[PDB]
Amino acid sequence: MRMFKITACVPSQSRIRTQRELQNTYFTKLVPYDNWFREQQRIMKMGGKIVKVQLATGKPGTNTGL
Amino acid sequence: PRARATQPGSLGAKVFRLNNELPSGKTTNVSFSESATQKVIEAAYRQVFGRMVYAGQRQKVAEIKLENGEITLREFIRALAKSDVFRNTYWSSLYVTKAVEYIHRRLLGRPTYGRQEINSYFDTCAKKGFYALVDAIIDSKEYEEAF
Amino acid sequence: SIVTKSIVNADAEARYLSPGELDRIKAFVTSGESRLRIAETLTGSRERIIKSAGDALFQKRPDVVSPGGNAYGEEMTATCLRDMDYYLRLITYGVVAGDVTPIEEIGLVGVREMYKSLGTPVDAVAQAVREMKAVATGMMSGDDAAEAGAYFDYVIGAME
Amino acid sequence: SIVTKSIVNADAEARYLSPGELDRIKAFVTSGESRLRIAETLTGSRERIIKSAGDALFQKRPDVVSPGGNAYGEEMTATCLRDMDYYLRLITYGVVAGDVTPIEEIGLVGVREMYKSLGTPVDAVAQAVREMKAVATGMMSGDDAAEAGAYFDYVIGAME
Amino acid sequence: SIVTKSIVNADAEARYLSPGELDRIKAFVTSGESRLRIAETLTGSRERIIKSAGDALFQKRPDVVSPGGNAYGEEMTATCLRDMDYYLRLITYGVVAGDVTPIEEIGLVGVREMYKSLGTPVDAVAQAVREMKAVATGMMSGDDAAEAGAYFDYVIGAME
Amino acid sequence: SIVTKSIVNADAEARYLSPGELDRIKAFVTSGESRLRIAETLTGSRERIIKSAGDALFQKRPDVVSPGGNAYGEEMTATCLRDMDYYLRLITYGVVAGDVTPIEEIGLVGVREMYKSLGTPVDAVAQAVREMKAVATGMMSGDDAAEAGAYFDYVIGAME
Amino acid sequence: SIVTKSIVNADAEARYLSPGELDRIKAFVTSGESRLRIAETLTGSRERIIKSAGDALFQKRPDVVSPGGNAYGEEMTATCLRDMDYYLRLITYGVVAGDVTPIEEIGLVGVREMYKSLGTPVDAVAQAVREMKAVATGMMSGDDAAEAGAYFDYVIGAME
Amino acid sequence: MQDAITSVINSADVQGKYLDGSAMDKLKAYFTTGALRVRAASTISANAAAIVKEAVAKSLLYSDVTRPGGNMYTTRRYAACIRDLDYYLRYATYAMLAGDPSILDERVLNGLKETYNSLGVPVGSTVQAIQAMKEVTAGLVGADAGREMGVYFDYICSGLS
Amino acid sequence: MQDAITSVINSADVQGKYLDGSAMDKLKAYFTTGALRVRAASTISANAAAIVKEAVAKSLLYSDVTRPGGNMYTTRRYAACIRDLDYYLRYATYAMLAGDPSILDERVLNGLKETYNSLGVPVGSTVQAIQAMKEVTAGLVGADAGREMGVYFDYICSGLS
Amino acid sequence: MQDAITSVINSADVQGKYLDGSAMDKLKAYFTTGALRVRAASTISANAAAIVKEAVAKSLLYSDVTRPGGNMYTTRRYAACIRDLDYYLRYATYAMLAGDPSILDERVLNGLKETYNSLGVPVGSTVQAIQAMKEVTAGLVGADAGREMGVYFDYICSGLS
Amino acid sequence: MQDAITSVINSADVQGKYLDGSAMDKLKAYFTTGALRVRAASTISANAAAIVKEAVAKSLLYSDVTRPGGNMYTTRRYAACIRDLDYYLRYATYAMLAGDPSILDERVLNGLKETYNSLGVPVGSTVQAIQAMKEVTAGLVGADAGREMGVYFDYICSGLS
Ligand SMILES: CCC1=C(C)/C(=C/C2=NC(=C\c3[nH]c(/C=C4\NC(=O)[C@H](C)[C@H]4CC)c(C)c3CCC(=O)O)/C(CCC(=O)O)=C2C)NC1=O
Ligand SMILES: CCC1=C(C)/C(=C/C2=NC(=C\c3[nH]c(/C=C4\NC(=O)[C@H](C)[C@H]4CC)c(C)c3CCC(=O)O)/C(CCC(=O)O)=C2C)NC1=O
Ligand SMILES: CCC1=C(C)/C(=C/C2=NC(=C\c3[nH]c(/C=C4\NC(=O)[C@H](C)[C@H]4CC)c(C)c3CCC(=O)O)/C(CCC(=O)O)=C2C)NC1=O
Ligand SMILES: CCC1=C(C)/C(=C/C2=NC(=C\c3[nH]c(/C=C4\NC(=O)[C@H](C)[C@H]4CC)c(C)c3CCC(=O)O)/C(CCC(=O)O)=C2C)NC1=O
Ligand SMILES: CCC1=C(C)/C(=C/C2=NC(=C\c3[nH]c(/C=C4\NC(=O)[C@H](C)[C@H]4CC)c(C)c3CCC(=O)O)/C(CCC(=O)O)=C2C)NC1=O
Ligand SMILES: CCC1=C(C)/C(=C/C2=NC(=C\c3[nH]c(/C=C4\NC(=O)[C@H](C)[C@H]4CC)c(C)c3CCC(=O)O)/C(CCC(=O)O)=C2C)NC1=O
Ligand SMILES: CCC1=C(C)/C(=C/C2=NC(=C\c3[nH]c(/C=C4\NC(=O)[C@H](C)[C@H]4CC)c(C)c3CCC(=O)O)/C(CCC(=O)O)=C2C)NC1=O
Ligand SMILES: CCC1=C(C)/C(=C/C2=NC(=C\c3[nH]c(/C=C4\NC(=O)[C@H](C)[C@H]4CC)c(C)c3CCC(=O)O)/C(CCC(=O)O)=C2C)NC1=O
Ligand SMILES: CCC1=C(C)/C(=C/C2=NC(=C\c3[nH]c(/C=C4\NC(=O)[C@H](C)[C@H]4CC)c(C)c3CCC(=O)O)/C(CCC(=O)O)=C2C)NC1=O
Repeated sequence: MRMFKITACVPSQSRIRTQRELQNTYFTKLVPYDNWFREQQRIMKMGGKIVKVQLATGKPGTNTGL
Repeated sequence: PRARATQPGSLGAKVFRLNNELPSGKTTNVSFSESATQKVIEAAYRQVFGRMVYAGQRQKVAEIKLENGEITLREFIRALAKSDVFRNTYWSSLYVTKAVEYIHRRLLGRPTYGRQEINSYFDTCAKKGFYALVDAIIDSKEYEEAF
Repeated sequence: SIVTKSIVNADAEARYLSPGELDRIKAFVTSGESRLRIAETLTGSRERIIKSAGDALFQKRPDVVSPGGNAYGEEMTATCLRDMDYYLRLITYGVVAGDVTPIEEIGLVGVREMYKSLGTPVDAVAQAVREMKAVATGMMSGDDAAEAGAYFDYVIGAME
Repeated sequence: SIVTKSIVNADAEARYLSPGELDRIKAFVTSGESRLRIAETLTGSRERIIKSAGDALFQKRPDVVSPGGNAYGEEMTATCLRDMDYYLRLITYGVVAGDVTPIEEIGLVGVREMYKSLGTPVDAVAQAVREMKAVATGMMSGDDAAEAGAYFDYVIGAME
Repeated sequence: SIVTKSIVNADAEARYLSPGELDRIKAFVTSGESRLRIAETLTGSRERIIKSAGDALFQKRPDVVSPGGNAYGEEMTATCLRDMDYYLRLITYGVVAGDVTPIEEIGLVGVREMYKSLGTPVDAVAQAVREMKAVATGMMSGDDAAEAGAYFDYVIGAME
Repeated sequence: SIVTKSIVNADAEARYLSPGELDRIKAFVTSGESRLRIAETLTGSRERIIKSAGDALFQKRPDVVSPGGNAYGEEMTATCLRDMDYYLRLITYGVVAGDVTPIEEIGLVGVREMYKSLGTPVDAVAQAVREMKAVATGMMSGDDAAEAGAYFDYVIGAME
Repeated sequence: SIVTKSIVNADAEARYLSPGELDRIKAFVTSGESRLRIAETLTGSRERIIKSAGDALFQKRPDVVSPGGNAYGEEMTATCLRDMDYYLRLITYGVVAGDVTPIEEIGLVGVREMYKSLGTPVDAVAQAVREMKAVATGMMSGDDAAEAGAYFDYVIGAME
Repeated sequence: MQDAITSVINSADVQGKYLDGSAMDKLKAYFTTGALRVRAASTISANAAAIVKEAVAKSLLYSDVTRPGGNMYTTRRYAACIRDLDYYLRYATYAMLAGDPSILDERVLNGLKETYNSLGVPVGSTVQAIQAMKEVTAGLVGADAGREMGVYFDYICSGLS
Repeated sequence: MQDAITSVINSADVQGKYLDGSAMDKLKAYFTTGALRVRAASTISANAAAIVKEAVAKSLLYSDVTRPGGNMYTTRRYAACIRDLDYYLRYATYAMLAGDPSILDERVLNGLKETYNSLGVPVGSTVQAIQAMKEVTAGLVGADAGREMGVYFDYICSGLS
Repeated sequence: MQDAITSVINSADVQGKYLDGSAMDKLKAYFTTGALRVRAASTISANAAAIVKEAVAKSLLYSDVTRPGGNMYTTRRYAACIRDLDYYLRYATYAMLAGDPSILDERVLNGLKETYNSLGVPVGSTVQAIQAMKEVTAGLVGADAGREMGVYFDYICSGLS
Repeated sequence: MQDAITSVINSADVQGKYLDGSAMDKLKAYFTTGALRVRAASTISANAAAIVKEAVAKSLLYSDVTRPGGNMYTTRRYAACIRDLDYYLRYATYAMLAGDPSILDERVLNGLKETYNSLGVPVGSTVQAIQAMKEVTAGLVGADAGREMGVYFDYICSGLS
């Protein structure tokens, strides 16, 4: 499946809310490989630096079987 | 358009947030955290499908991945909408344009605005299919700004 | 309790506690003696309640005590009465909590799934808690019987 | 069926039928004769299947026919054998169609909700389909019994 | 293979494998010898197939071998035959897999984008795999030619 | 055009036109005379532009006119020069409108899908617009060649 | 600046920059000298502007300099003039940026929340930036006064 | 959405009866034609773009509809036309495989007339395009497979008209 | 999320016993504190904005943070600072009402450390601001409830540091 | 996600060669096992609920876990336990059908260790329950397929421990 | 995301002063570069696909990467490679227009290193491809703007290595 485990953090920039919102601004989750480019572009559009990306499952260098 | 994210109070529907992040190792028996997470999963099941799905049909793998905290609520709703029961209910019974419109009303909370918007989503349905339709609706900037 | 539920409500709505629910916590604080009396009388007569309710359940629904049924044999009937003991215990916990949430956390989440696994008919368990409700409200005074019957009613509602 | 499932699975993917799916449809098209033979075997001897399976079920689970159970009385036992007849008919449909989408899409989706609203133990229904499977696979040749027992297996698996 | 695809289908539908697709895996298991024979004959005569198909493609479409075209020169024509070698290799992999999915993973995802980068006309590649299909089905027996032509047909369908 | 784009961009934002957008519209309104002069330059000499650009294209890319290419034969070469005439007409429209929304909104959206359905190499079409740009910017003064080459540049950029 | 805003607009719309906003960036590039002159004259006479505007504000609204008001005392009036210094500094930054976005990032997000914390009346600050606007546009030539008054007008609009 | 098997089962179930000999004969007819359906579906999946472009080259090219003023004029309209014809060929292949046109009026012919009438799409020109697509694919797969393709192509043209 | 009541029920539940007399002793301790907990909570809810403004005026105002060069310089960072302080005070009031700091460990101090390291927020200034807010609320609502707020503010500081 | 076939194709693909005779030998080994793999998979799919209930009745029922004080006490934890066991059995059946434990390393044992440490789940009781389930399915479906299920259950236990 | 203008405004803002003459000097430097920056950006936007195809034809094509055994073997990996190169060129054009490499450090080199380690992408081949693309765009758009693209491509390589 090649599931990525990302530990990214999302910034504030504007529209200060009085909700708690710890879970948006700092988080560690896992996303699939095929939409990992799209999700990384979401974190880039937000403007928050990503800390660590790991591959939770699957192997590099596999041409078949994913 | 700055106030897409502002929720209506007492004049529209209630908005469910997953803000508590269900966090526990060595959890208390009378922990209030799992019960509110069950409330949010309940809410996602009846906003995506409309109703509470029948007992053999609900996805326990995505519920388990949400309650363990590896996937977000957006990816959980994506895994609910890309399921077989959703596509056999709403996408396989209907016309393709009516399916685009009803899936847009389910996942974005509003009907479509015009023709470009429908010529762009049904093109994603054209070259790639229903899975990329759900992927393109969940991708859209109105989804990220609204929810 | 009512305080944890008011706190998670004020947390999700991201505000302080309203004076309405402050008055609710204060009224709960003053009604602590009445709920202590109800839970006291229930913890007193738990064996008599369980014996009369189990015999009333077996008189009403004999399928569970029949051969081929679930609760067949000495140990199976004893485990049936043990499950009724657990449910009356959670009833007392929710009675003293002022809320149904410890009954939810301990014994209401997956009872349909686990009783699908064991083979227990869940409607028979709903009848058992119905008989426990009828007997316990027969023991109490009518106002306190209404309070305990609210929690018993919630348990049989979450059953069936 | 097989053709519906292949068409839908290629249909979501916005592609035509892959050649492997096409030889799947071709192999099902060739095996349709043996499927129709199993269907005639199941159809022609439905009386003995329902009768012997009801006999072995009530021998195995006597509490549901004892007073207190669901299928107690003349008309209740007749409705019980009617429900078993319904499930044998869906077994025949699933045998012909080559897949379990007739069985699931007719009589297995809300089976838990329906039999909970009727007050029926679903494990005893699984035992009814188990005895139907025993009588039916006692009635055929080896590969025919395996191919029919696949769908009987799906029904008992979808019960629990 | 067919087993990975049936497993990801049973995974997304969150159930066990149906006896229909268990019978599909069993039929695939028994037809392993026929697909081994097809892939054996294709791996035997790959050079003759490639030479006749490349000369038939250059006879049909001379734009690629013309000056200014893509495959102009010794090394460019050799790389054209190398790409036909890769596609016949993936054809043999999909023939022995029973499914078109290794052909999809290795050589069908971004062929339009990469041939948009190199300047290769993709319809010429579709004509090349068409000539390889015609020659390989001319070599095989008609039933095995139908099986290999299913995978060849899938490749030219995903091309154009 | 410029006015359409400014109106729409203020229209989504639920605001009026900002003064910077207003002097943008004012500067485009003043430069419309030079835009109309470039349009008359491109319109009056379309025969020599299409002829010389087709000559230089078929000199540069001879495989598309060789047997095997798309534009082989009398009527196919006439249709090729007609497609070049279409693109020069859209260039004139984009020169007058001050923006590329005529060019994009008429003849650049599904250009890849159309020329893939016709079997046409799109790089050779980009070379056709390149030779049209060479002949057209060889026909004007410096700033006029830059302003027309902006739209020619957009067409070749939207090809690849 | 205008370039960051055009870039985030082309990013959210996932396309390249339109030639309209390329012409917008080019016109901004050519008008750099005029905005340099405006910011030069504002950075020249900042003390005179602040002194006349602060005395005009204290003449207009005496509640802030009264006892019990916010800006009472030497240090409080000096901090009031310091806040006017920060706002004129951000005015010069936005004047040289061609956009109001650095004024937004540095001093417009939470001014209502922080001035609710300090106790500063925000409408008095809007009057202060109004007097700074009137004095600075009294100093400038009328076209450059219109440009600087656009940014001053934006600041008092985001205030009240 | 139902094939010949599911429609036979639905008729026998709405009756409440078991599968009698006429249903067995209908299913035997489908199980004899299914291999031909499979091979024709593979042959049609081979040449999707070729059948579509030959249908446009027969009917719609060099007519008024590709000229200015026509509804197939622009590149957007040309791409959407190729997209619509690919839809018609794909769903005709699906209805050929199922042996029942229920998918066609469930998922093609549902709101297609009102969509084409709201857009201004000519229905006669697209009916001629589908007829030329039918003629090309019947030249491709043979006589009887072309006939069992053309029955669903005629179903699409009848529901469109 | 647990009260004093829910933690008592939870502890009696893990070992598996019923309610003993010592549990009733803890419950009556919670109630006799809880009446004044309610009145202190109403007083804090009435005066939260003045409490926060006195806390920042005590410690953070004339330092380098509210000055340039600090993490509290811009109005964005000032508004985020006031919001952080309001959230500390609100969650301290919730922990005071529940009689258990499990909410502070559950919702406040969950990932607050690492985002405070990653954004570069000074921990020491925040701790000083919270302690200033602590004796501001102690002088406001009284002595015993001042101690109540004191151990929960100290719980927030210990989870922060 | 790889079969025996996909792992053979993958190994022949990394080094870059075509199919050799030893690959065909592994493929025929997979097929001659795969027929009985299918029949054992149908038998396990038929009797999964009885297998899981016999596994928990063998090992977990009259211990401290299903008793109070254990991690299997409440009905929430019991339902989660039965669901965990059902998932172990289902993924073992998938690994038995594919002939490769890559699915168990891919989907089961990916992050199961750390959540089992973090929730406080006992590893030893789970391993005992899986081994009890192993000889339950061995006595059900037979000897050779019992060994097949045995190495995949042992793969799950080795990834767990 | 900052320009030369926004970085000048930011630097004058951290220390707290107004615009000085040296800031105006940097601003006029940015403008007199920015006119030719615009023309070079239009030239790069016109010819991006040819630039990328010449870059891969220069360095990556007849090596082991585009061959089997490399990370550029399959069409999936080739399409990902061309997309990675297109993104490097596009972000280099953005950094050339802004006059500041903060966008490359912000959006490109944020987590690109660790995913390039984790997927096994060769850093050296990517650096060679970017440098080949650098002198391809230098020979295309000219000398001074070639140097402009050169320091931003070198910024991408230094963040990559
Ligand atoms: C319910 C529990 C909870 C807390 C507490 C919480 C805090 C929190 N504080 C933040 C920022 C912040 N917090 C501070 C804090 C301070 N100012 C200082 O310099 C002092 C040291 C301290 C004032 C007392 C500052 C300055 C920022 C913004 C820094 C930046 O991102 O620009 C952010 C990043 C998003 C934002 O801009 O607000 C979060 C999520 N989130 C939560 O869910
Ligand atoms: C506090 C929440 C809670 C619940 C609900 C609970 C139920 C529970 N019921 C059990 C057994 C049982 N429960 C029953 C009960 C019934 N079957 C009948 O015939 C009667 C109608 C019905 C009684 C109302 C029977 C017969 C068994 C034994 C089942 C068996 O051994 O197969 C067991 C197995 C033995 C053990 O580990 O103590 C548990 C855990 N445990 C809990 O901690
Ligand atoms: C084709 C799919 C399908 C099913 C399964 C179905 C079941 C079904 N079973 C019913 C009753 C019933 N079914 C049973 C059956 C059983 N009770 C037992 O103890 C035995 C274990 C078991 C049968 C062996 C009984 C006793 C009733 C009567 C319930 C009552 O009278 O309250 C009824 C209500 C009366 C009626 O209209 O028939 C329905 C609709 N209907 C359907 O359309
Ligand atoms: C298994 C999946 C797979 C595919 C499809 C593949 C294609 C592929 N085709 C290539 C070249 C090429 N392929 C062609 C082929 C053609 N142009 C023509 O004129 C002919 C019509 C057409 C032949 C059918 C040509 C001419 C080149 C060289 C292009 C160049 O050097 O510019 C190269 C560059 C050399 C190398 O690194 O080996 C690759 C990687 N590689 C793969 O691993
Ligand atoms: C205004 C926007 C617009 C465009 C671009 C357009 C193109 C267009 N080009 C066509 C054909 C064509 N266009 C070409 C052109 C070329 N082939 C080459 O080799 C050269 C590289 C290139 C021209 C220099 C050729 C050869 C055909 C005939 C294709 C065929 O007959 O199969 C056709 C089909 C026949 C027709 O109705 O004209 C259309 C609709 N239509 C439009 O409305
Ligand atoms: C660039 C964005 C920006 C703004 C807006 C800003 C405001 C700001 N205003 C302050 C004080 C103040 N500002 C005022 C201003 C006013 N009260 C009045 O009476 C007048 C009507 C009004 C003047 C327009 C006063 C009186 C204080 C001192 C408040 C106190 O000490 O309690 C302080 C505290 C001292 C310091 O750390 O410098 C800050 C940070 N700082 C910034 O960095
Ligand atoms: C899957 C079932 C289904 C179908 C069939 C369908 C058709 C459909 N065809 C459309 C347009 C179109 N369809 C055509 C097709 C034609 N016009 C002609 O002149 C030719 C005769 C004919 C082609 C053979 C054209 C040219 C347009 C574009 C109209 C325009 O852009 O103004 C549109 C307008 C929106 C858009 O292009 O993307 C829809 C919704 N939608 C569906 O959901
Ligand atoms: C497909 C692979 C896969 C697995 C296996 C998986 C397991 C998994 N097991 C969990 C819990 C659990 N698993 C157990 C397990 C057990 N009961 C015991 O005490 C024994 C040691 C063992 C019974 C055999 C228990 C008790 C919990 C719940 C503990 C709690 O959170 O309250 C949870 C937390 C969410 C939940 O409550 O279910 C996950 C995600 N998730 C996956 O995606
Ligand atoms: C906007 C900044 C940005 C960048 C650059 C970015 C890159 C990026 N490159 C990726 C893969 C890749 N990048 C390459 C790169 C190369 N091919 C080679 O071998 C060479 C060394 C190099 C070609 C120049 C390859 C081969 C992969 C796919 C490897 C795989 O996952 O199979 C992936 C994983 C998802 C995917 O398959 O695309 C990301 C997210 N994401 C971003 O958000």
